[PDB]
Amino acid sequence: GKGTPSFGKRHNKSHTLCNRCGRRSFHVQKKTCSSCGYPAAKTRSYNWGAKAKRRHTTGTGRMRYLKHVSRRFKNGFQTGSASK
Amino acid sequence: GRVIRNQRKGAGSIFTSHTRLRQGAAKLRTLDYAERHGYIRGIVKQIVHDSGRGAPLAKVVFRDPYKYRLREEIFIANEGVHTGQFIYAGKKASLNVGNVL
Amino acid sequence: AAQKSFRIKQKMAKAKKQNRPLPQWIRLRTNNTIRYNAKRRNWRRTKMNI
Amino acid sequence: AGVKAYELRTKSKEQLASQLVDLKKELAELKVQKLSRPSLPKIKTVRKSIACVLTVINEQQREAVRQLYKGKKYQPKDLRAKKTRALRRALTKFEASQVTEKQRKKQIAFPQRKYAIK
Amino acid sequence: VFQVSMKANKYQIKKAVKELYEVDVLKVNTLVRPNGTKKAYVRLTADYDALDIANRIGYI
RNA sequence: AAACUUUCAACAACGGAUCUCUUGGUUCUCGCAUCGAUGAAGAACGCAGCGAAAUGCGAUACGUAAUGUGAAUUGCAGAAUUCCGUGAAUCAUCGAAUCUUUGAACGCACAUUGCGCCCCUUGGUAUUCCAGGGGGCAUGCCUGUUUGAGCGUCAUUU
RNA sequence: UUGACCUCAAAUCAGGUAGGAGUACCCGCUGAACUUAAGCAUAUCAAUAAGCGGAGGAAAAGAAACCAACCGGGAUUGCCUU
RNA sequence: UUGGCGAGAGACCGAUAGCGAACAAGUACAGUGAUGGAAAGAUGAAAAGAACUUUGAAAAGAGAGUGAAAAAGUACGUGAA
RNA sequence: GCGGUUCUGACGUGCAAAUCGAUCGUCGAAUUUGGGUAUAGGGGCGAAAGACUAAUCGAACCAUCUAGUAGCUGGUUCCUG
RNA sequence: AUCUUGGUGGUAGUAGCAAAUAUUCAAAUGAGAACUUUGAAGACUGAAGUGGGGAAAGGUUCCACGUCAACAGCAGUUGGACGUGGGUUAGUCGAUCCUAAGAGAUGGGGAAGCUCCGUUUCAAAGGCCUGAUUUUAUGCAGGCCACCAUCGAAAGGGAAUCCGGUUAAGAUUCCGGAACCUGGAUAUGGAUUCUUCACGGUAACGUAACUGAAUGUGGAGACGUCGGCGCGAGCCCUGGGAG
RNA sequence: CACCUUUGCUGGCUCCGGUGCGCUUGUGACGGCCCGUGAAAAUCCACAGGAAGGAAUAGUUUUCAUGCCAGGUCGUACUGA
Ligand SMILES: [K+]
Ligand SMILES: [K+]
Ligand SMILES: [K+]
Ligand SMILES: [K+]
Ligand SMILES: [K+]
Ligand SMILES: [K+]
Ligand SMILES: [K+]
Ligand SMILES: [K+]
Ligand SMILES: [K+]
Ligand SMILES: [K+]
Ligand SMILES: [K+]
Ligand SMILES: [K+]
Ligand SMILES: [K+]
Ligand SMILES: [Mg+2]
Ligand SMILES: [Mg+2]
Ligand SMILES: [Mg+2]
Ligand SMILES: [Mg+2]
Ligand SMILES: [Mg+2]
Ligand SMILES: [Mg+2]
Ligand SMILES: [Mg+2]
Ligand SMILES: [Mg+2]
Ligand SMILES: [Mg+2]
Ligand SMILES: [Mg+2]
Ligand SMILES: [Mg+2]
Ligand SMILES: [Mg+2]
Ligand SMILES: [Mg+2]
Ligand SMILES: [Mg+2]
Ligand SMILES: [Mg+2]
Ligand SMILES: [Mg+2]
Ligand SMILES: [Mg+2]
Ligand SMILES: [Mg+2]
Ligand SMILES: [Mg+2]
Ligand SMILES: [Mg+2]
Ligand SMILES: [Mg+2]
Ligand SMILES: [Mg+2]
Ligand SMILES: [Mg+2]
Ligand SMILES: [Mg+2]
Ligand SMILES: [Mg+2]
Ligand SMILES: [Mg+2]
Ligand SMILES: [Mg+2]
Ligand SMILES: [Mg+2]
Ligand SMILES: [Mg+2]
Ligand SMILES: [Mg+2]
Ligand SMILES: [Mg+2]
Ligand SMILES: [Mg+2]
Ligand SMILES: [Mg+2]
Ligand SMILES: [Mg+2]
Ligand SMILES: [Mg+2]
Ligand SMILES: [Mg+2]
Ligand SMILES: [Mg+2]
Ligand SMILES: [Mg+2]
Ligand SMILES: [Mg+2]
Ligand SMILES: [Mg+2]
Ligand SMILES: [Mg+2]
Ligand SMILES: [Mg+2]
Ligand SMILES: [Mg+2]
Ligand SMILES: [Mg+2]
Ligand SMILES: [Mg+2]
Ligand SMILES: [Mg+2]
Ligand SMILES: [Zn+2]
Repeated sequence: GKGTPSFGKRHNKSHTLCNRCGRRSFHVQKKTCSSCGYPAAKTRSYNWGAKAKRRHTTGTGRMRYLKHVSRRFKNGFQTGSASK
Repeated sequence: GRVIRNQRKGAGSIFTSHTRLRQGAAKLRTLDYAERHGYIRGIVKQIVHDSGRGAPLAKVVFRDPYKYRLREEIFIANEGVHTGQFIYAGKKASLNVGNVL
Repeated sequence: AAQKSFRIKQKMAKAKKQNRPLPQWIRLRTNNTIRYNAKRRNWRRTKMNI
Repeated sequence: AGVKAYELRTKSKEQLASQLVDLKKELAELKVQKLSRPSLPKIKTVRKSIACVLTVINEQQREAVRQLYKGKKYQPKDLRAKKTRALRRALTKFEASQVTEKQRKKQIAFPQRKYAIK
Repeated sequence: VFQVSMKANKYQIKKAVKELYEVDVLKVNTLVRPNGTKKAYVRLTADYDALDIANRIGYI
């Protein structure tokens, strides 16, 4: 009974969507994401899981602000405007 | 070996007391001036079964000395106490069944 | 699932919009190498896992 | 064709607000027409005009506020220079240049001299 | 029948319709459609005719 | 004898080796020092005349402003060809802005698009109710301001 | 009674500051076992991996409570040696 | 100084190699979850990507044509076993 | 309804990684069961079979240390002299 | 190397495609019909259903139009397929509110630290009422009480809606009619008062109303299970009559 | 009666009973059982109390009637084998 018949009883979710990382890893009863560790302040990561670090690091998303910083640094964090 | 049954009890998970239906902890009144120096009279309002416990409990109501209100205590009923009976608690209460001396 | 959360419904709406074959005119673009929609999903084949 | 921000910068607060509304009206009209027609690409020009006018409005309103805090210690964080968090926490030129009277005296008495070997 | 901002409640839709089309609203019913946009069913009062007003805004 | 089986060749299959290619990898060297409460990294949802992605972006949404270049963009449609110009472009540059919902994430919550309170303002007979618009309300710690508490305690005066 | 002082509070008080990310290298803490010893326990692997805290363009160290025993050297770091 | 940014190189690898990833790759897909994690490059100088005819319900065939070559037809260089 | 005795029946590259048929135990409580909730790996939970803990149990699963060690098994690619 | 990845054979047109009683005739459609549609017939589920709805779960599968390369282990003109669109309307149904087992900040105390404990504690832990003042919706006037965040049920607790009609596809949500609850505002009638805050009835209690702060006390919310008996409803059965 | 009419149009009836260890279900008053006596909170009401305010030519009262305004947000298709 442990196999096929028992797979019929699987219709309750142990995990739902995480607000922080978007994965289906928020454990409903522990109120804790198994992937990113929300709502701990720190993001969960381990040096034993390098491949997991690589899936989530800086550069895997949009950057949004951090992509422009090198350009800003190059021009000495200038302030005003270009003259004609 | 594995942790035996008698050691699992202290973690108190499935071994905690089943308290949903209990009336409250049975306890005498707090020992205050009236009880140290005189007596105070309460009424037995109810005599009631407590789940888990053999003995029935007695809901005794006393007036508050310092505020206009009533104060239900929960006593363990002594054999012979009845609803409506007055109970006397304190240094000067008389030697009758149900009184607190 | 009749009585569903908004968050779940919003994800389902996204999935509705993505469920389409490649627009044909993409194939005509210069240096195009996209042949077909390789991320097409179907309710009978693969579940969304929420 | 589209609006041009150099032309808008001549205009007043009220004129710009009025134009903004005329564009928002126009844009709605085209959104309706788009249902009937197959293709309607004029709508791009009027989206971008709206965005132009709002840019100019905001520029005017910000420069007004920059004038209101001219010279004052403390101004809105959004008008303070961005730089980086670490640069904004750094000692100012003044702070970093401070020396104690003891060291100022030594620095005058005994600067590094210019010299050459023959 | 309008598409309407997902942020819009029934109070704001009533007020917008009165303002944009100079018409009196009796009730607003709304739903969020399966594509994630919000549809509003706006019944006018008996003094106005929906077909006239729709012809003015110019979809027939 | 044929069929059949087997072997070899030619042509045809099957399959994707080989050869040639290479906007990718890898290693070494050189130079540089720049993330975030002024809201980062990361997430969600959106945005194009016609896109599902990748890429870009945030209701100003494959972008707005500024500067440079000097006529494209292109799959089609459309627009434009005063294009001898404050001016094309999925161009380069980038100092001004915009920057939904979030996230350290900060009114309280969150398997909820859940529930508050404060200030200004508009509408509904409105200080008190309901609604719209704008702006606010986290914690620890420092300096200071103000208002206080304690027979801890001094003087003075009952 | 009035005013100090000391100590301790409150405020959406005035102005600030910390947190999270990255983490190659750097400063600490904590801390294995596989393995080697032809077995194995001290030992080794290793004052390493994993875990935790904290920085910067470098960090740390640094102007002797130093080395020496010489005819004495003279902050720290790094290389070649030892 | 196996990270970030900007450069220059090699007796290095040449699509089963080299990073997992030359490509919409940390993607598709699996797993309740931590995690796990691919395959997949090459028509031609140019689409000139086969008008037209004919058989067929059609897919397609046969012609005709384009091209230096369809013994290059998108099931696309070569095309082994 | 819950269970699973016997046929040692069907099936045994299955309808199925435990099913099918008949026969059978129990059927108003130490009953059956949904949802919520608690207990987590030398740990849990056990009317006790070393049972059960996501087809995994006399110590789960995932990653890393780790290419762990092997006196043992298997393989180890051209020619002639 | 039971080597690694990829490809390909013989086996072989073979095992097989046999549970759940069952199909048949004609017409239509169409290149093509054992399998589509209509009609006719024959059967089955037999209300503890193969019927009508929902919860979990799925996520567009719903409905229409077009439509057959692949998929539906035969077929296919059909489809839960393929392409393109349409579609989910609420003061009253849910969520939202409440607390349950439980989960969990803060004050504090542990811990090198990630964090752990604990949930009202060895804390200076708040926020209402009323009049005003007519300066204004904050200080002022008074008073009043002080428990201890928060999360935790789409089956527990819980304010309030019904009928008829309507679509390709929605309906206790739309339309028509007819109601109701909560919050707010508010003035007309009625009632009450010169015995100021109603009268009647021996009484149980009656009535259209009929002042009432702090504070306190009660009630409802609010409860097992089985057994027979009574009563209601819907259904079943049955008489007469009108179709 | 209209007539491949928007799809009509007009008229009639839509009534009166019986029965029960019936079925299903609601409910009442009871009875049996326990070393088992079978949630909590929001929320709503009443009472005790007598604070306070209130008349005469005018005062009180919206727990009586009637009347006015508003009710946001998210779910809602379909399957349930
Ligand atoms: K099984
Ligand atoms: K290279
Ligand atoms: K602060
Ligand atoms: K690979
Ligand atoms: K060729
Ligand atoms: K043990
Ligand atoms: K598992
Ligand atoms: K172990
Ligand atoms: K040996
Ligand atoms: K509602
Ligand atoms: K509920
Ligand atoms: K209950
Ligand atoms: K009983
Ligand atoms: Mg198992
Ligand atoms: Mg279950
Ligand atoms: Mg669980
Ligand atoms: Mg997943
Ligand atoms: Mg709705
Ligand atoms: Mg932002
Ligand atoms: Mg302040
Ligand atoms: Mg080793
Ligand atoms: Mg050894
Ligand atoms: Mg050995
Ligand atoms: Mg050994
Ligand atoms: Mg380490
Ligand atoms: Mg730095
Ligand atoms: Mg240096
Ligand atoms: Mg230093
Ligand atoms: Mg010194
Ligand atoms: Mg030295
Ligand atoms: Mg590769
Ligand atoms: Mg050739
Ligand atoms: Mg070829
Ligand atoms: Mg061959
Ligand atoms: Mg059996
Ligand atoms: Mg057998
Ligand atoms: Mg067999
Ligand atoms: Mg045994
Ligand atoms: Mg080896
Ligand atoms: Mg090994
Ligand atoms: Mg056969
Ligand atoms: Mg068979
Ligand atoms: Mg058949
Ligand atoms: Mg039968
Ligand atoms: Mg039958
Ligand atoms: Mg269908
Ligand atoms: Mg078939
Ligand atoms: Mg076929
Ligand atoms: Mg479809
Ligand atoms: Mg309700
Ligand atoms: Mg805790
Ligand atoms: Mg709650
Ligand atoms: Mg309920
Ligand atoms: Mg329906
Ligand atoms: Mg209605
Ligand atoms: Mg029943
Ligand atoms: Mg429905
Ligand atoms: Mg249904
Ligand atoms: Mg059913
Ligand atoms: Zn997460």
